[PDB]
Amino acid sequence: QVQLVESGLRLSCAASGHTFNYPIMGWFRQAPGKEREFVGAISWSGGSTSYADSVKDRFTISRDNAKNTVYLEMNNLKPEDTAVYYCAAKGRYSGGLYYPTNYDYWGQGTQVT
Amino acid sequence: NMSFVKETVDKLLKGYDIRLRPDFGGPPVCVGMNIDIASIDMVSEVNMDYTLTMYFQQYWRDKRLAYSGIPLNLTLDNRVADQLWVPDTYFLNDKKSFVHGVTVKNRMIRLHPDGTVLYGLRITTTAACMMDLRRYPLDEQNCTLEIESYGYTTDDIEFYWRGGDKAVTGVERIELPQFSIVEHRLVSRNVVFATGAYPRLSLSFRLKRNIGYFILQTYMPSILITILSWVSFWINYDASAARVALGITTVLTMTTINTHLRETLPKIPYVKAIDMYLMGCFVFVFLALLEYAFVNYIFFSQPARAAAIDRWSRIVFPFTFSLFNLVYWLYYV
Amino acid sequence: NMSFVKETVDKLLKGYDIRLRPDFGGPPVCVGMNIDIASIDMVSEVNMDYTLTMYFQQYWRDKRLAYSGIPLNLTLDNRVADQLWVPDTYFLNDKKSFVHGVTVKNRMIRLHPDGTVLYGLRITTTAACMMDLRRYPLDEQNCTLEIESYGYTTDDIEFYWRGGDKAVTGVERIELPQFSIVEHRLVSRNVVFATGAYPRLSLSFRLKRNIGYFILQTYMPSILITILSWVSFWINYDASAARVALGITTVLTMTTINTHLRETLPKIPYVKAIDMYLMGCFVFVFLALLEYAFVNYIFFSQPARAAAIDRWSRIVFPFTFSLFNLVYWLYYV
Amino acid sequence: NMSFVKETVDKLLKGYDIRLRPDFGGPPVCVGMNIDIASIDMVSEVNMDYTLTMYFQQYWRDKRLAYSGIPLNLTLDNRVADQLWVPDTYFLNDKKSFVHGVTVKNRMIRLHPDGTVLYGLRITTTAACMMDLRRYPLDEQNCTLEIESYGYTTDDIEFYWRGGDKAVTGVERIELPQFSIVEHRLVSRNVVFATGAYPRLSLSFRLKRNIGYFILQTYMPSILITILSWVSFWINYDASAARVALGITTVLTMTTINTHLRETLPKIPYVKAIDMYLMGCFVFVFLALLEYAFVNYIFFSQPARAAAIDRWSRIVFPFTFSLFNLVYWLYYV
Amino acid sequence: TTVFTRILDRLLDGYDNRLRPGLGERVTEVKTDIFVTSFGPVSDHDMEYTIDVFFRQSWKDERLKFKGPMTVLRLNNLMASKIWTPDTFFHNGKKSVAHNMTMPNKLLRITEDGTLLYTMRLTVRAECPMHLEDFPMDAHACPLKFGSYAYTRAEVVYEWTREPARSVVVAEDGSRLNQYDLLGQTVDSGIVQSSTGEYVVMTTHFHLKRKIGYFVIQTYLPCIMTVILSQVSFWLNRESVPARTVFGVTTVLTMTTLSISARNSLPKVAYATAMDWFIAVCYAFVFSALIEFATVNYFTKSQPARAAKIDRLSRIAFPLLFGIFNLVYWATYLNR
Amino acid sequence: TTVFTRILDRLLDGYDNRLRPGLGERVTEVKTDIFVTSFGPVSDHDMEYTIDVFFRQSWKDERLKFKGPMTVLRLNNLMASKIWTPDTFFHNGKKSVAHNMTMPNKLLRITEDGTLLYTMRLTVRAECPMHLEDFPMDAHACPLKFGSYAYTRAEVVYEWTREPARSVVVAEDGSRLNQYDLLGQTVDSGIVQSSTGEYVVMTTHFHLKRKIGYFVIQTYLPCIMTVILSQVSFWLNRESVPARTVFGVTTVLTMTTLSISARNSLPKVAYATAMDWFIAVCYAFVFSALIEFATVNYFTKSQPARAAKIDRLSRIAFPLLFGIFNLVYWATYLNR
Ligand SMILES: *[C@@H]1O[C@H](CO)[C@@H](O[C@@H]2O[C@H](CO)[C@@H](O[C@@H]3O[C@H](CO[C@H]4O[C@H](CO)[C@@H](O)[C@H](O)[C@@H]4O)[C@@H](O)[C@H](O[C@H]4O[C@H](CO)[C@@H](O)[C@H](O)[C@@H]4O)[C@@H]3O)[C@H](O)[C@H]2NC(C)=O)[C@H](O)[C@H]1NC(C)=O
Ligand SMILES: *[C@@H]1O[C@H](CO)[C@@H](O[C@@H]2O[C@H](CO)[C@@H](O[C@@H]3O[C@H](CO[C@H]4O[C@H](CO)[C@@H](O)[C@H](O)[C@@H]4O)[C@@H](O)[C@H](O[C@H]4O[C@H](CO)[C@@H](O)[C@H](O)[C@@H]4O)[C@@H]3O)[C@H](O)[C@H]2NC(C)=O)[C@H](O)[C@H]1NC(C)=O
Ligand SMILES: *[C@@H]1O[C@H](CO)[C@@H](O[C@@H]2O[C@H](CO)[C@@H](O[C@@H]3O[C@H](CO[C@H]4O[C@H](CO)[C@@H](O)[C@H](O)[C@@H]4O)[C@@H](O)[C@H](O[C@H]4O[C@H](CO)[C@@H](O)[C@H](O)[C@@H]4O)[C@@H]3O)[C@H](O)[C@H]2NC(C)=O)[C@H](O)[C@H]1NC(C)=O
Ligand SMILES: CCCCCCCC/C=C\CCCCCCCC(=O)O[C@@H](COC(=O)CCCCCCCCCCCCCCC)COP(=O)([O-])OCC[N+](C)(C)C
Ligand SMILES: *[C@@H]1O[C@H](CO)[C@@H](O[C@@H]2O[C@H](CO)[C@@H](O)[C@H](O)[C@H]2NC(C)=O)[C@H](O)[C@H]1NC(C)=O
Repeated sequence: QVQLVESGLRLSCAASGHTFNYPIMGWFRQAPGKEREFVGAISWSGGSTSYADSVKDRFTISRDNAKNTVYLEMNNLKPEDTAVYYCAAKGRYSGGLYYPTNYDYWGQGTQVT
Repeated sequence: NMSFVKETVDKLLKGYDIRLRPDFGGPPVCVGMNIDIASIDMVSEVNMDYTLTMYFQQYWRDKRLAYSGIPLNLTLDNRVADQLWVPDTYFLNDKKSFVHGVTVKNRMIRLHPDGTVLYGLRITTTAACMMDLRRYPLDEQNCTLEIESYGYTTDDIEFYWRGGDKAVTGVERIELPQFSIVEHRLVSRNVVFATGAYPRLSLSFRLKRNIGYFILQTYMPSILITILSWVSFWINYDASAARVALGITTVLTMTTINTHLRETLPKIPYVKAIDMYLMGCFVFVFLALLEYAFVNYIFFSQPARAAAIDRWSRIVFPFTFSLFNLVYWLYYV
Repeated sequence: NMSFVKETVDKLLKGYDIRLRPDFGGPPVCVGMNIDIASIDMVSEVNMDYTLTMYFQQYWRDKRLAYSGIPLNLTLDNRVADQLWVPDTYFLNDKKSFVHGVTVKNRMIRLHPDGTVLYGLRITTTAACMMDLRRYPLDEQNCTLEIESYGYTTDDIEFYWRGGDKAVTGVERIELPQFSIVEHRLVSRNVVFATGAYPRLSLSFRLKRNIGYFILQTYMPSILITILSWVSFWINYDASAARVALGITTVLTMTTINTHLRETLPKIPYVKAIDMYLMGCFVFVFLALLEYAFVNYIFFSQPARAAAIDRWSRIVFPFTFSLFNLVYWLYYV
Repeated sequence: NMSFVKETVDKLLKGYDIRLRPDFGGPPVCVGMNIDIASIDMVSEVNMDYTLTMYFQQYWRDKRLAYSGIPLNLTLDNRVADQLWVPDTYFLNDKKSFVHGVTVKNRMIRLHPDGTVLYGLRITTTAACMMDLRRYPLDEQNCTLEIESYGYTTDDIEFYWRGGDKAVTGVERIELPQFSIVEHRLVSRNVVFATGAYPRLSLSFRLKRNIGYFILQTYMPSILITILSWVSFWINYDASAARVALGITTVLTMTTINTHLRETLPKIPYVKAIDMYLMGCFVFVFLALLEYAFVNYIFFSQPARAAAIDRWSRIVFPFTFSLFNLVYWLYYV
Repeated sequence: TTVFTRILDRLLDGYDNRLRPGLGERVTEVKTDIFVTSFGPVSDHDMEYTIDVFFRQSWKDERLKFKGPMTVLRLNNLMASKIWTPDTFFHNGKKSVAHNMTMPNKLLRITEDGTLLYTMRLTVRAECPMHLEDFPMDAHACPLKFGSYAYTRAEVVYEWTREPARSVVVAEDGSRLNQYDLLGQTVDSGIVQSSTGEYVVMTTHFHLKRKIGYFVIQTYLPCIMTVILSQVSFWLNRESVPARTVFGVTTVLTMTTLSISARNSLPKVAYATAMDWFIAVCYAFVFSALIEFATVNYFTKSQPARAAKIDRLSRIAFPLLFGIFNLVYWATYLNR
Repeated sequence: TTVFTRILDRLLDGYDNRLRPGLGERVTEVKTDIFVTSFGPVSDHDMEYTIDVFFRQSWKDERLKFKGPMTVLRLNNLMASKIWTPDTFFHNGKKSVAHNMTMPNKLLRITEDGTLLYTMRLTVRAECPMHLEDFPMDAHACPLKFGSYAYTRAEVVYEWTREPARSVVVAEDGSRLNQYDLLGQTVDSGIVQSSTGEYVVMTTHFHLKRKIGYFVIQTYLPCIMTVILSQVSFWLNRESVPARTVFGVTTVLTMTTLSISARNSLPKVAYATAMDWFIAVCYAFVFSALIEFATVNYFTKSQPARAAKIDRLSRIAFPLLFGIFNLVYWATYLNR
């Protein structure tokens, strides 16, 4: 069981619990008229910060295991960026990365203007 | 009359297209799965995997294999499996697996009058299991086995556990030299790859490493040497040769036993907990020798200050060692 | 209807020449490729290789397999692949590769109404990667996988990454205890041999080695022993036996250090960074012992010169060791 | 004209029945055998086996393959051996065998006008050889290779060495780094199991182990350490620390040498020659230490007796060790 | 020869190998026997053993009755792929090999009444779980269980060819046991149950007793010599303080090294073997010697007569106690 | 589209792959060439080497003449199983691999004149006998010999495609050697004679020279440091008996450990190597230093002048002898 806490631009996702069984953290954004869509994903030792095409070169994702946190730095905000953000945990053999169904635990929503 | 049974079997296989799944173009075919665990041989920390031998059985209904007039189960030769449609079941986290083939290939085909097919295999696999050995040897692991259809999505095939939580059997009788099985769990879900959504079954065990001779043989010598290193402070200026001999002996003995202990630990190149404990003990004996050197140097000019520093060390060293032991116990136990 | 689809497939395979590639004698066939990396089992320096498990998907068009009247994509059995034309793609730098075959051969064939074939395999390959261990353990390793058509030249076949830079996924799934992936890259080019020119694709990874274990196990003990060796400079001549014992202890412990992972390296002829650090530390300890020998030899007739030598050494040795560490960590890092 | 040859070969294999041996139901078929030993790759005491590469040729007559009108010996493709009857020859004491298959399967079929068939294979086989290591490393082994027919008794098949005692070649050109092939022998007999009597051929080698490497590896360090232990008698009896350190170090080094040497051999329950030598050396060094302890026990009250004992031990120990070596090397060499 | 070809063609005409003899009418009785040609090495590290066997089966099949010049047809092994054969497998096997050099090591013989004799040569790696509480003086019973994989007890049964003790025969020269000793075997049969039904199982237990010589001259002798070496220091005069201190510390360190290095041979068990208890008692003896030396040193300057008496008592007490302990330990473990 | 299918069907109509091209009429000529993609590691312990090659053969078969719109048919390797191909094998090979990922790595091309080009990709483990007298400063010539297995010199002969120097081409970056140098190769063609007749064998020798850096930084430097440390003891005052005794004993033990470790990295040859002589001389030096200390301690009580003279003479002489020995050894063996 993993508990995700969201804080925060620069957002922070902090995980507590069996974080070793869910070594991938992903960010999703949800618009009022559209379903949640993938934005970014980070592996603790995979070293592959994956990003969506719409958020390439504008958002960055960093990792640190000192307190088990994932940092999402946002640059060059756009009017379409107004969506509620979520942080989710993905299993080791959970399949694809861009699909919200594969993520087990989700974090509380956060609004960005 | 075996002639009638032969005619029935040949009629069933006549015009049988193995390239089409049952109910092709229609509803998905439900495949039920049972696993009988026979043994778990080696759980390798170096290779991050475990060996598992199982009887893997699948059930599915096929209307093309429905026969009438024979009121018996038909157990056919395993070679008939080369003429029937079978699910493309595979394991995602295995590194090398094989089906036993002595004396013949361990395969079972059983047809039922209502078209039900039971397909059984005896499989030995080496499944990958990533381990978090940062708490070695007081570590707990969660090793899973994943089952999925390689080619058919949920529009064509659906997996489920046949018998609910009593599908996988024989886990209780499994015994390991190091670990002990505490819990096993069965999960059914859907996994979405870039090609589509496939069914998935998961059998996960939780292992807890035992505690015994090795837990004492890796901590007690080091802590005993560190404790003995504190007699240096209670020795007066007279018989200082004994103090020097004690310090040298502590350093040499700790280094020797540390090497002879690391010779047995698993050869993985990242920081475990026992390594940090041994480094802390070595740092403590090094600090004790450094304190002795400083006290001996300042002894002639300021004997009272040297005696006061020895008195301070008498209390400081055990207290700091206990504090560090408490921190280690909180963080890594 | 199943019979209609069976008739369609039989008509497709009827009069089909597997020996001839699509568009034989005409334009080359374009083959797109995708790779989904399951994991990297190990990266071995003794044998200079790495094990890689992947899903390898190929995409091409064969007009002879085009079918009409069915608005569906035919996901056929794996065995059907034995009756079609598939590319002769091979890996130039692999040493032992196999396709997983439990419970069936992990092979997928999918035909499309336009005559478009998708062919998927699950492959475990031990690729050969040559490593430069001059900066070990502060080194980056660039390991590549080469994908080439064996029998067909650039006039017969063409290779490309389907989707561009997104053709290779699963990079984040790779977890190595002693390595961390920094970057991966895709390359496309042509390679000319005596028999002609062939297309070539290349998947490259850049791994970085974790330094925490080496700092914990190698650098810290050596630094502590080097610091301990300087204690003898603050000891009076009356305690000559103490200085002898300290020098011998430091030399012996320095020799004992770093016997933990000898077997997991090849017999390279050059000198690594860790070897350089160990040799420097041993040189410092040996120089301290030699200084003690010289002082003890000369102190009988020239006490003042011996005192001056000791008072100079107790300042020179820490400064020289600090300068050596500065140069080492400024060159290698 | 190749058409006539093709027609002849088609006639030969048209009515041929592969399930029946030549002269089925009649007199037994005689098979002659030749072996050309390419190399004996390795000889292992841990696994109790040796590897052997050979060209293995069999010679028989099948009257169903006799052809006329062609004055040549037809050397056919090796795949033709799949359509012909071949003897079911096996090696009784082999653990892992394989026929080389690069670039094609190493197999030769040669037919003769009178129906004679020559059938050749290139076999690399590991064969079990139980070794009596009681005289190791001055031992002599007798490693055999058994050849037998599995399904055909002496009423159906017969084996003989084709060429008498010259049926095996290449033995003289074998260069084992650690062994010298003293002799090789050929035996032909019958072995009776509960299913009948079968022909048996035996090819045996007598291998003598070169002492060589073992002189520079084990005997010389033991001799040097025993000589080192005698330096104690030349040190003044009031230097207790140095002599005790020397004795303890020699004893521990001898024990470590013996243990680390024995850790690389099968866990035999008996004592080898090298073990006898090491135990003798350990007894000598322990007696030296005991002699020093006795001297130290009475060097206060009776210094003259202690000095006399030291003088006598300066002579008795080397003489006794020389006698021990003489007896050992005249008993084992 | 053509007559036999006609007979074989007639026998194989209309034959369906997918059906067992007496399908739906009776039970297929398979008489089985084993000739062990080499009882290979036993690997206590992996808890397994290797064995080379001639595996023989015999059963009736009325479809293969013939009448010709000969009474028994000793056919090529490929005929085994043309008729029905039992799917016998070994329950505790790990990775078995059916030898294929130079040809499939199988033989098929057909009697005129339909009897089939089918023999093969196999190498079997079987699991042998071990209880290493009496190591190295332990004994084991390594099992070998085989039976049908797909046919239940209502379809195929297994019987031993002759009396059960005479059905598994071990060759006189075929013993590759470096470390253990084969004391015999016990042969039995029974019924097993599983989710697929009830099956007949034939079981053979091979009794092994480990040979202790290697461990006696590998671990016991170094420990005994280290204890004797530690007790040697009681004879040095009390002025040789550094010498006795070196004796004590070196013996303690050597004992610790021997205790640590004695667990590499064994698999990673959790309990303690007999060798562990012996090493523990030797460690206790060495530490007691060191403590006795410390006590003697403490009383040197106060009551020298008392220290001398302590040394005199120790010089007799320590060897006598160690000898009594050795006698008790070996009497307890060698008579169990 | 169907034109090529008809051509291929006409080519194989009545073809017999059991018969070599020109059986009973002439001698088939096979032109061979080798492209070494990577020269693999060398195992001196097992006395073998590994090599990855593209192996090309070309010959003439009149049965495959055709006329069509194209000139060369670059067919799938499956066709190669329906025609005659040479049974080339490597005489000194141990266990080679024909790579099958993802398909069998073979190519077949048929020209309109009947010429056949057949290429494959192989990994060959070959035997390379080694003479380790000059170890670790030795040179080797690893052979690779290949030829026909069943066809004698009167049926099938082998030739190089171009001049033998340029018929074996090594890739620039194809070098997996760790402790060797690939100086070059020599290519020859000869005749061997076995019990079944005379065959043509093509031979390629690869010349290798062992790099000395590993053994310089693994054995020579520790031996030199041990000798220097042992000779340091000559500068200590004669009254420090335990210090010099510890120096001597530790240096002798280090010499023994180095000897055992260095001799445990080679095949168990029965002759002494250069490294063995170096270690023997270093051991002699260390033992000589210890004997010198013992002699000094013998005379330190009755003849102090002799002891001081011995100490001074040893200080002068030991470094000089060790230096001249090192110079002579290196001059002798570097110009071997
Ligand atoms: C080793 O580590 C693995 C993870 O790596 C653990 O596996 C997880 O196990 C838990 C159960 O302990 C699983 O949780 C369960 O998943 C079921 C499947 O979820 C799918 O279907 C639902 C819809 O039904 C989707 O929403 C979802 O996305 C999936 O597609 C659920 O059905 C379960 O829900 C049930 O319980 C919850 C309360 O827990 C109720 O609220 C529900 O109503 C319902 O009754 C449940 O969520 C989890 O999916 C597993 N993850 C993976 C990746 O396998 C192993 O348990 C662990 N080993 C051990 C021994 O602990
Ligand atoms: C591990 O190490 C390998 C090498 O051993 C690295 O692989 C190299 O990667 C670089 C890219 O990072 C490759 O360079 C690129 O090659 C492309 C193909 O070149 C072929 O075609 C051109 C003509 O189009 C020929 O001249 C050439 O000889 C080849 O036949 C080029 O198209 C690329 O050009 C792009 O960059 C250049 C500047 O470099 C621009 O001028 C161009 O306009 C264009 O933008 C480029 O040159 C290189 O070929 C690879 N080497 C090999 C041997 O394949 C791996 O990258 C490395 N791993 C990591 C992680 O870095
Ligand atoms: C590269 O080379 C490797 C071999 O080194 C090939 O692997 C072989 O692949 C073929 C084709 O699939 C296999 O042949 C088939 O084997 C089936 C049984 O396999 C099982 O049992 C064997 C032992 O008997 C195991 O080694 C194996 O792992 C399996 O457990 C047979 O049932 C098949 O029979 C078919 O053909 C016969 C022909 O007489 C017919 O009588 C049958 O009715 C049926 O049609 C068939 O023989 C072969 O076993 C594989 N060998 C190995 C060692 O794996 C690769 O396929 C090859 N790569 C490519 C691309 O071709
Ligand atoms: C560098 C060298 C370092 C090493 C040291 C070198 C030393 C050199 C000096 C001497 C070496 C002598 C070697 C002798 C070897 C004998 C082997 C033997 O007997 O094997 C037999 C077994 O053996 C036993 O069963 C013995 C059990 C009783 C041992 C009693 C010891 C008492 C010690 C009292 C001490 C008191 C001290 C008091 C205080 C002073 C046969 O082996 P097997 O085939 O297994 O037979 C089956 C047995 N089984 C059926 C019973 C299971
Ligand atoms: C076919 O093979 C046979 C057997 O090797 C050849 O007969 C041999 O001929 C040589 C000629 O020098 C004699 O030395 C042998 O003694 C003969 N052996 C036998 C068994 O006859 C025969 O010549 C070969 N045929 C051809 C055409 O070469």
